[PDB]
Amino acid sequence: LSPADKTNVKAAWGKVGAHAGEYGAEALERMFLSFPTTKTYFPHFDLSHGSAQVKGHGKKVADALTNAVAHVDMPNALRVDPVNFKLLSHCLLVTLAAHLPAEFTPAVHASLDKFLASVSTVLTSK
Amino acid sequence: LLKANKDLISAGLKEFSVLLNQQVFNDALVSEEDMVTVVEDWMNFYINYYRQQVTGEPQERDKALQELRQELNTLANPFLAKYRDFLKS
Ligand code: HEM
Ligand SMILES: O=C(CC1CCCCC1)N(CCO)C[C@@H](O)[C@@H](O)[C@@H](O)[C@@H](O)CO
Repeated sequence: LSPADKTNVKAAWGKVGAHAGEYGAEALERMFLSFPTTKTYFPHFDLSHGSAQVKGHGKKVADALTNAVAHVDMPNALRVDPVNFKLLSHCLLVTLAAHLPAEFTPAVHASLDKFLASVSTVLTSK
Repeated sequence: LLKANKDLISAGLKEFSVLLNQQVFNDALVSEEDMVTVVEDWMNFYINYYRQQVTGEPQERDKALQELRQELNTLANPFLAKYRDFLKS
């Protein structure tokens, strides 16, 4: 849970800045595409492209992530099968790396993976 | 071959594998099918970054991302057999 890591995270996200929400949704979308079967657990929600629920839940996962960044006290910061959270994170990475191909060096990437794999855990360790 | 490149690969293969290692099979409850997709998403990222760093001529460059893409393969396959058999434990 390295300190170097900590520097990479703040940096990367700060670069994201004004696009957290957009990226939140985009991530969810990649999940539903790269992990089709993920949709299955959801038949009472709009999972269509541009759904408002997804746009809403993207903003949620973003804002959340931002906080979880300030307090890097995440389990002091803050049903649904766990795997969704594990996979969301994965896509979240992909999304970031695709929008910031410059900022994401094989290291910053790994440093984020770890970071998201924890936020992932503090959620489903719940 | 061309050194700059050759080295860039060594640097990669390591950084990649550092990532593989930072993966705790328990903490991340995922599927065989899914994991394959994930390592897939990972190497693509690597071939993307390193392609940005690779240097020079085409016959020499794109050729490099060949090895880079293979040596990554060669690393992932094992890591996959692990998780394969890990899930089945
Ligand atoms: C860090 C990310 C997340 C945060 C902060 C978060 C937050 C929330 C919040 C605050 C609610 C209450 C929402 C409301 O009606 O305003 C909620 C509900 C819900 N969330 Fe999440 N969520 C996250 C990730 C996810 C993921 C990855 C999934 C699954 C794909 C998911 C599935 C659901 C579902 C199914 C509900 C049901 C709400 C209802 O029945 O009205 N969430 N989430
Ligand atoms: O279920 C969701 C969102 C989706 C769950 C499946 C995976 C993608 C997201 N809900 C349930 C509440 O009705 C949505 C809330 O998070 C949103 O409804 C809310 O923010 C949104 O509708 C505002 O327009």
